[PDB]
Amino acid sequence: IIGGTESKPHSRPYMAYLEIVTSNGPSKFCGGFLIRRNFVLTAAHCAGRSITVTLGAHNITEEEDTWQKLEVIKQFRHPKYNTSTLHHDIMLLKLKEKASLTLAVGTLPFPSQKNFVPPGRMCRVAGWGRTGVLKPGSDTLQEVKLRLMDPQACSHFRDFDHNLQLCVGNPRKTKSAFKGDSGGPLLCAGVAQGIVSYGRSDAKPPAVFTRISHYRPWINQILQAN
Ligand SMILES: CC(C)c1c([C@@H](C2=C(O)[C@@H](C(C)C)NC2=O)c2ccccc2)[nH]c2ccc(F)cc12
Ligand SMILES: [Zn+2]
Repeated sequence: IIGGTESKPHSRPYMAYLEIVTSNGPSKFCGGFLIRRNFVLTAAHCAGRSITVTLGAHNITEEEDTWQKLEVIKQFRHPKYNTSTLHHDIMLLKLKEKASLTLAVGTLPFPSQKNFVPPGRMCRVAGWGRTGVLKPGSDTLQEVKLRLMDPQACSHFRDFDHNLQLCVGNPRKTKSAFKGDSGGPLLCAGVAQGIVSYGRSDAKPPAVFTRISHYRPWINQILQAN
């Protein structure tokens, strides 16, 4: 998160910190959010050979009783995810066991309605990602308020599409999500409407988020079958 504030500790109890293992490199990191006691939603590009989820964290360098380090048994990447266009950048992780409900750990379930969210309003995103182009990931959970933009604002991303994705962040400000924040939720009036996907390498906003409403049928299909 660039240009944000430190979250009040444990104030976003659905937030998940992902450590991703691959065969031929060191650990990589993403965000995510708990939508059922045994399911975390995140980005498809955060997939790997294996993943560990930490719930209940604020400062990710300091072990505490709120932590739950949970095993992932299976990864469900969207079947149409495309590594060139980055369309359909969404994935569900099934946990080996159901998480414990505490003050610091709880689900963010979707409401019944899945209305298409138009441009104009302010939304909030949180993560442990880089705080600048040349700065490491944050030790503490950070968050920032961003403007939902008209789709033409993201035209320079040649594979952006308005039906699939949200365009997020006023170009006149530095405020943005960045590397390490991918997979985290964008909340508009307390309701998850987007998932951090990608942006420019120089972190100039706006950035591109997966539009959750488009994928509600697919999410439901996976949850009901597993
Ligand atoms: C384009 C790039 C600057 C970028 C990324 C990267 C990236 C991650 O997400 C992590 C992952 C693989 C552990 N390491 C990376 O290099 C990316 C995105 C999509 C596909 C592959 C890689 N994420 C962003 C999030 C917000 C943003 F504004 C920009 C970016
Ligand atoms: Zn604590």
